[PDB]
Amino acid sequence: TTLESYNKQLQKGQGTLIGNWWEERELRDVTGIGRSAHN
Amino acid sequence: MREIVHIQGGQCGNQIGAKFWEVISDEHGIDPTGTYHGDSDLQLERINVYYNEATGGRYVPRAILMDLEPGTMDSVRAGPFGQLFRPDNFVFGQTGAGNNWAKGHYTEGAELIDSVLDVVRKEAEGCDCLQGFQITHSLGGGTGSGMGTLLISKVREEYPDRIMETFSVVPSPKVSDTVVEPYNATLSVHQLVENADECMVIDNEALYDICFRTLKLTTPTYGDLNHLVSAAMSGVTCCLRFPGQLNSDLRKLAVNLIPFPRLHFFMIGFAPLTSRGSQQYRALTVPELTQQMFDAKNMMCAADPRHGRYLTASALFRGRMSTKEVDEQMLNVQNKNSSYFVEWIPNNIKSSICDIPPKGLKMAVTFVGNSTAIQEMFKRVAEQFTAMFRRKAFLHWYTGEGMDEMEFTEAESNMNDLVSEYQQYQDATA
Amino acid sequence: MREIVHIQGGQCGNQIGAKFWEVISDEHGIDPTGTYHGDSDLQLERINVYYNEATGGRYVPRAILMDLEPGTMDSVRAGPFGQLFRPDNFVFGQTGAGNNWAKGHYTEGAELIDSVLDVVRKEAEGCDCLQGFQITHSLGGGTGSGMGTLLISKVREEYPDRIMETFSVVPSPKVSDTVVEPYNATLSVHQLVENADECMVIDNEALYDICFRTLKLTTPTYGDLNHLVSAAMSGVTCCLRFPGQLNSDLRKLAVNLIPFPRLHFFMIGFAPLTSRGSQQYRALTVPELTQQMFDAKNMMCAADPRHGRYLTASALFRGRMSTKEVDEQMLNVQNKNSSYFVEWIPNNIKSSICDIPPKGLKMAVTFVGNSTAIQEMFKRVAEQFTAMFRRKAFLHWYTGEGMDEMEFTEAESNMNDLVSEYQQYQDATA
Amino acid sequence: MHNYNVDRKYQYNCRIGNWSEEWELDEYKMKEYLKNKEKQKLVSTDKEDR
Amino acid sequence: MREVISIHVGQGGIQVGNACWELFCLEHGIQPDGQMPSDDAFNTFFSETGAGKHVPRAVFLDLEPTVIDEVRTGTYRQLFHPEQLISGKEDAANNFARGHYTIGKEIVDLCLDRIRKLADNCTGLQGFLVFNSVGGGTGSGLGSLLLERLSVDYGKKSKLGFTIYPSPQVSTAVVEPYNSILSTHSLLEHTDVAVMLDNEAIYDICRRNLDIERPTYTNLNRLIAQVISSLTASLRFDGALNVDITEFQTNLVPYPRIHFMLSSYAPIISAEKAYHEQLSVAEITNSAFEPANMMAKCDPRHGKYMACSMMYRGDVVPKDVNASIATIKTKRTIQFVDWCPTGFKVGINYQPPTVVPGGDLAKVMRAVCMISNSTAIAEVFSRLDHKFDLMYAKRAFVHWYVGEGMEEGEFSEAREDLAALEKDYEEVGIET
Ligand SMILES: Nc1nc2c(ncn2[C@@H]2O[C@H](COP(=O)(O)OP(=O)(O)OP(=O)(O)O)[C@@H](O)[C@H]2O)c(=O)[nH]1
Ligand SMILES: Nc1nc2c(ncn2[C@@H]2O[C@H](COP(=O)(O)OP(=O)(O)O)[C@@H](O)[C@H]2O)c(=O)[nH]1
Ligand SMILES: Nc1nc2c(ncn2[C@@H]2O[C@H](COP(=O)(O)OP(=O)(O)O)[C@@H](O)[C@H]2O)c(=O)[nH]1
Ligand SMILES: [Mg+2]
Repeated sequence: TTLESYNKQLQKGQGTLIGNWWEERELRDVTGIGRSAHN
Repeated sequence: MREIVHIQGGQCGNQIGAKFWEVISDEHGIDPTGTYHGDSDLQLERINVYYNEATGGRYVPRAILMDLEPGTMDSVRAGPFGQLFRPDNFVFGQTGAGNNWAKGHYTEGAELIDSVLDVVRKEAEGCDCLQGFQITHSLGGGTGSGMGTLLISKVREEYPDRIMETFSVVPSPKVSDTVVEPYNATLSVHQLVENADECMVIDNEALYDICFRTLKLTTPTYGDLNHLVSAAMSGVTCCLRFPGQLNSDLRKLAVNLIPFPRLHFFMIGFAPLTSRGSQQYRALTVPELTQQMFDAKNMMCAADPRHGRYLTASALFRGRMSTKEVDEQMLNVQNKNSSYFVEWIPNNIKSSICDIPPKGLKMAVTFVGNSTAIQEMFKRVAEQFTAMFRRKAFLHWYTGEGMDEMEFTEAESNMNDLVSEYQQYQDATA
Repeated sequence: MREIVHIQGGQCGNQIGAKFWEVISDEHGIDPTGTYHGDSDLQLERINVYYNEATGGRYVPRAILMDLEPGTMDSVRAGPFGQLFRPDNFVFGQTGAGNNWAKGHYTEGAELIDSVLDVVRKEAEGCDCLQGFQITHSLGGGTGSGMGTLLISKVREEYPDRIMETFSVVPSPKVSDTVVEPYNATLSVHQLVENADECMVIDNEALYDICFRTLKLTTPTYGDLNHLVSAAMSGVTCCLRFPGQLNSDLRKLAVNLIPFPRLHFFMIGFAPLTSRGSQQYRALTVPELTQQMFDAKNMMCAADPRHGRYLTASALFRGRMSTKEVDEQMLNVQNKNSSYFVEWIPNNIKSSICDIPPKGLKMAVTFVGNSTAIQEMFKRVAEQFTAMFRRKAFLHWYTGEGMDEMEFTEAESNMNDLVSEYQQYQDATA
Repeated sequence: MHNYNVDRKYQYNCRIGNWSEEWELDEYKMKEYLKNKEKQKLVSTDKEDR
Repeated sequence: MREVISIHVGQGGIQVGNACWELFCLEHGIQPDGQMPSDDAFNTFFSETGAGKHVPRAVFLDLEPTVIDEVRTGTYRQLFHPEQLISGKEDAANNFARGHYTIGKEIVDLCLDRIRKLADNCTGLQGFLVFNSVGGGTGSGLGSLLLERLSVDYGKKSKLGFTIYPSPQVSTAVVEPYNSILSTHSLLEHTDVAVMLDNEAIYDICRRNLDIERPTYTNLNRLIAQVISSLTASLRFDGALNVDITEFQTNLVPYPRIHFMLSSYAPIISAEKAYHEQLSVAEITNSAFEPANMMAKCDPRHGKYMACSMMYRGDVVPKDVNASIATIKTKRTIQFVDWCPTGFKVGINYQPPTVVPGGDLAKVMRAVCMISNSTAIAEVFSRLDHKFDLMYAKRAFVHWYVGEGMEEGEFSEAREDLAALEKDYEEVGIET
C-alpha cells in the first residue's frame, strides 16, 4: 500500500489517474473533501 | 503507471537534459517554481510519467544528475527551470576524468558509483510502475562514456527484464572537438552493444547541417541543437502520455523495430521544420509531412539512408488527422521506393497516431529508422581507431591505470564483427 | 564573588604586576585616574573580582607590593598607571638583600613580614568569598626567593583550603646574571613543593627566543617580556570574569590538571603570536591556533617538550567559536601524537571556551601543560648547585646568618628525589 | 640564505637584513600616530589648548 | 489539571532548560514578558498568577552564579520567579566530592523547600523531569542528592532523567569517568527511567542532515527541546491515542534494574530540502530505526530490543502506522527478544510540531519521536568502566576526593554495581 503518494490535494477535475483516483473522485464530487479532512 | 526514471551523466547529457526538461515543463504547463498553470485537463492527465509530487502540491522531476566535476551543475542550477531539480540527486566528483575512459570507468567511477546507484535504486523502488530507463550522454567524452556505460551494466544487471534506452552523441570526423574519440568511443560501444535494449545516435554536424539548410538561420547555437533534440524526444513519448487513435509504448517500439537482439542502433528525425521567413507559405498536410520526414537530409545522423536498405521504420504522428490518408501515404512511399527497402520483410513501417500535437503546431511527426546505413560510421571510426592503435600513440595513459591492449583488441574485434554481420543482411535475399 | 588578590615581591614581580595591572585596566576600560569609561555593561558585573570600590566612584587594585629596597617602588609609582595602587600596600625595607637568600628569609624577612601579613589578612577578610592567591616572583634573586616563599608558607598554614598559583622566573643557565643564582634557587624551590598548589615556570631565555624568532623585533626590551607574561597570565582567569559556554575556575584547573599532589609544576604558552608582517596576511582559525599552540618553539620555557610525554594539558579558548570543531581538533591532535602523551590515562586534554576575545583580537588560546621534560631544568640547576657546592664556594655569606650546610643537603636531596619520581612516570606502562 | 641579526646593522633604508619588519613597524607607529591625530587625544593638542 | 515539575541542575541542564522553555512559551503563544496577548492546555507547564502573566513550574540550580545571573539579565527576566533561580557561591569544579559531601547540604534544603511550595499550589502532579550533565561535578552531585531526597520525600511519584553522559572519544574533561560512575550508581536505584543524551551522535546527525559544519550547543539544545516537546505533547493536546506520562514505567521496563533508554527523532531536514521531499509515514518510520539516527552513540545492531515507544504528531493515521510497523517487523536487520512478542507502544497527537523563527529545522507537518530500550546499551557502560579502571589501577586523582571528606572505598562498590548491571544486561539477552 503506497496510496496518497503521487496524488496530493486537488479539488474538482478528473485527477491524476494513480491509486484509487476513480473512487476518490465521486466522493469529492458528492461532498467536499475527497480524502481525510485536515484536523 | 508504466513510469520511467531519468538519469543523465556527463556535460553533454547535462546540457541535453537542461532543455529536454524545459520542453517537458512548458508542454505540461509547469512553471520554473513547480506550480501547474495549464489550461487543458489532459495536461495533468498522465503527468506521472516524468514527475513526482511533494508536500504542498509542487512537482519535482525524477532526474538524477551525475558527473565527475561540479561546474556543470553549478552552471545549470542558475539557469531557467534549474529549481525543479532536487538538490539531493546531484552527484558530482572532486577530480575529473579529463576525457580518460579508463579513469572514468575504473578508478574514479568504481568509487563514485555507490551514491548514484543507491539513489537510482531508491527512485526505482519508490515508483509504483517502472517502465524502463533513459540515459543521455556522448561517446566522445571520457567521464560520460565511461561511467554511463558502467551504470548501464550495473542497472541492467539488477533489472534484466526492463527496457533501457541510450542517447549517444557519436563524434564525426569533420567537426572534431577532441583527439581521443576512437579509443573511448569503441570501448564504450563494445559494452553498449551487449547491454543496450535501444540506442539512438545523434550527430552534431548533422544537426548543424539541418539548422543551416532547412531553418536557414545565420548563427546556430548549442541551444538550438538541444531544442531540436528535446523536441525529437518529447515526440517519442507523447503517445505514451496522451490519448490517441493508436498508442504504441516504448516496448511496442522495441518489439517492432529490432529484428535481431543485437541490431538495436537507430537514427532519428523530426518534422516539420521551416524557416521563420517561409513559415506562412507552407500548408501543413500529411503528404508534405511524410515527404519531409523521409527526406535523406532531414535525418539527424551522417549516414546516407539512400546508401543502404532500411531494415524497418517507425513514424509517430501527433495531431488530429485521418488515418486512411496516413495508411495510403505509407503504402505510396513504400511501393514507390521499394529499391531502398529489403524485400524479405514486407510491411516494414510502424505507424502510430497521437491526438495531442505539440503546442504551437497543429501536426507534427517523429521518425526512427533502423537501416544498414549506419555501418559507415563504424567503418570510419574503426579506421581512425586503427590509425591510433598501430603506432600505440596515446596508449600508455590508458594502460597505466589498469588497462592492457587485450581489451582494445577484443573491443575492436567485436565492433568489426558487428559491422560485418550488420552488413550481412543488407545483401541477404529470399 | 570568588575573587582573588595579588601579592608581588622583588623587582621582577613588581615589574610583572605593574604591566599586568595596566593590561587588566585596559581591557576593563579603566583610566589611570581609576574611572570607568568603558562601553559595555559586561565590564562591570565582575569588576569586583580584581578591583575593590572606593569613594569618588573609583576602583583600586587589591595588590600588595613588598621588597627590601624602595627604588623599585619609587620607579613603578612614577611609571604609568602608578596611581591605581594605594600607598598603604607598599611595604619596603631600607637595607636590601644583596642576592642572598639568608638575609631575605631569616634575618630581615622574619622581622618585616609582620606588616605584609597584617595587610594581606585585612584585605583577605575584607572580601566576601575569597577564591585563591596568586604570586609573581623570580627564584634567582635574594629578596624575592626568600620573602615570597616565607609568605607562601605563612599564608598556606593560615588558609589551608584556599588555592595558590605562583609564576616563577627560574634562572636560565644560558643567560646568567649572578654567580650565586643556583643556591637561592634550590633553597626557594625546596619550599614550594609543600605549599604551592600550582607553580608555572617562565624563562627569560625562552621569552627572548620567542620574541626574536616569531615576533622578529630587532631590539626587544624587558617591556616585551613583561607584556607577554602579563597576557599569558591574564588569559587564565578569563573564565571567572566573563560569560561563556564552558566556565572553568582555578579549582577546576587544579583538579583536572593535578594527577598527584607533588606534580604541580606547569609549562604555559600563548597563541596567536606573529610578527608585524603576516598579521593581516594570515587567517586566524582554530585549526591554525591549535597547530601553532602545540609548536615546541612556541614555548615560554627553556624545557623542550618533545623529549618527554604529556600527562595532562588544558586550553582556554577565547572568542566565539564552534564546540564541535574544537573537540575534533583536540581529538585529532591527540591521535596523531600518541607517542607524546602518556597512555594509562585517557583523554588527557581539557578544553574551555569564553565568549569575550581580548583587546584588538578575535580569537586567542592560552595553554597550560604538565610534561615530564621539565625535569631537565632541575637537572641542570642541581648539577650547577652540586658543582659549586663541592668546593664550598661563597658558602660563608650564607652560613654567617644562622644557616648550615645541612639544610642545603636536604634541599638538594629533595631535588634529586623529585627528579626521580618525576622521571619514573615517563616510562611507566600499565 | 638571508639571515638576520648580522653584527653591525644600518638603518632600515639599506637592505642588509630584517629591514622590512622594522620599516613596517615604523610605518605602523606613524599610522597609530595618525589615529591619535584623528581622535582628539593628542597630549600636544592639550598642551597648546590650556 | 495535570502537570509536571521541571528540574534543571548543572550548566548543561540549565542551558538546555532555557531553550526548551523558549520552545514551550513560543508554542503556547506566550511572549517573553510572560502574558498572553489574548489575540487550559498550558496548565502542564504554566500557572496563572491570578490576572495576566504566568510562571513556569520549573526550578534552576547551579553553584556558580554566571549562568543564573546572565539569565536574570536575559530577555526572560520577567518570566521566571525571581526566587526560584537558585545559585550557590562556589563552583564544584568538576569534583563530585565537593558537590555531594561538602557544599550541597547548604542549598538542597532550600531547594526541597522550593519544591514543596511549588507542589503545594498544584493539584494534579504527574511527576518530575530532571535535566543534568553527569560528567560534571555540581550537576552529578546535586542531581544525585536531590534524587535521593525526593525518593524518600515523595516516593511513588515518577521521575524521568534526561542525562547528558560523556561521549566515547570526544570529551572535554579528563576526570569525567569518576563522577560518571558515581552518578550512575547513585541514580541507578532512584531514577525510574533514564535517557541517554550524549553529544557525538548529535554532532554526526546535524553534520549529515542539516549540513552544518560549525554547530554549537544551541542546535543540540534546540533538538533536545524538540524531543521533550514531542514527548510531552500528548498530555496537553488531543489525539487518537493519548498517552500519559505514567505510560512508560509500565511498558518499557521489564526489570527494575534495566531502565536506561536511548531515543531518536524524525524528520531532520533543513528549509531548502524540505519542499523537494516526500515525508510520508512509511519513510519517516523507516528513517527512525536506522542506526545513525539513534540519539546516542551506540550500535543497536549489536543487541536485541526489549521495548519501543513511538509518538506521532500531525495528520498521522493508524492505517499508515500499522503498515509501517508491519514492514519494520518484516525487516530482518532489527530483531526483538524472544520473551517480548509485542514490543511497541504507539501514541497519536493532532498538534503538528511548532517551529521557532530563525531555527535550523523547517516547518514540518508529520513527525515521530521514538524511545528504545535495548540490551546493546551495555557497550557504553563497558567502555566507561574500562576508561575508569585503566587510570584507577594506579590511584590517580584520588587524593582530590579523599581529602574533601570522601572515603576511598566507594569506588569499589560502584565498580561492583556497574559490573552486576553489565552481567544483568548480557544475561537478559540469552534465549529462553
Ligand atoms: N550537549 C550539551 N552538553 C553540555 C552543554 N553544556 C555542558 N554540557 C556538558 O557538560 C559537561 C561539563 O560539565 P558542565 O556542564 O560544563 O559544568 P557542570 O555540569 O555545571 O559542572 P561544573 O563544571 O563542576 O560546574 C560537558 O562534558 C558537556 O558534555 C550544552 O550546552 N550542551
Ligand atoms: N548537443 C550538444 N553537444 C555538445 C555540447 N557540448 C559539447 N558537446 C559535444 O560533446 C563532445 C565532447 O564531449 P565532452 O564534453 O568531453 O563529454 P564529457 O567528458 O562527459 O564532459 C564534443 O564533440 C561536442 O560536439 C552541447 O551543449 N550540446
Ligand atoms: N621578564 C622579566 N625578567 C626580569 C625583570 N627584571 C629582572 N628580571 C630577571 O630577574 C633576574 C634578576 O633577578 P633579581 O632582580 O635579582 O631578583 P630579586 O632579587 O628577587 O628582585 C635577571 O636575570 C632578569 O633576567 C623584568 O622586568 N621582566
Ligand atoms: Mg558548572
